[PDB]
Parts: sequence; structure tokens; C-alpha cells
Amino acid sequence: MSPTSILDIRQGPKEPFRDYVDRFYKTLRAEQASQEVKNAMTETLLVQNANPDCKTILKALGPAATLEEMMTACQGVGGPGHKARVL
Repeated sequence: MSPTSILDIRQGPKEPFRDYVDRFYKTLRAEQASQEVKNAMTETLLVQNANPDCKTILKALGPAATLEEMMTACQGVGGPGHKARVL
């Protein structure tokens, strides 16, 4: 509850996007509350609730680099992606 911060609950949240993001930003929000588009600069690795695009993609697309674009690229995506099954 109170002795409970992102960088101590940081397990390694690569893939449980919404399930963990709401929890992450709920504590982390002293530094970047505003869902600010530059969210590829702090320990932020996701976006509050996110959209169905980003969710379905980064669920497999956590290769420790390309996430930093994918985190927020979903905001301007204009479509459902191109991946008929995740792997």
C-alpha cells in the first residue's frame, strides 16, 4: 500500500500491459502524470489502460528495445495492425 512504489514492485512488467499499467502510473505519476507523449524517457514501459492495438501487439513485442516506440505509437496507428496470431 504505502511502502509500495514502481521501482520496488518492478518485477519485470514486459507484457501484462493494462493489468499492471494502471497500477504503475497510479504510483509513478509524481514525474509524468499527464499521459505525456514523451513517456519513452522514464521507467514507463506502457500507457494508462492503453488501446486494443498496443495491447494485442506488445503482449508479444517486448524484445527490450522496440517497445519504446510501441508504447505510444498506438495513439496514431489508424488501423488494427497486421498479425493474424501472436508469436
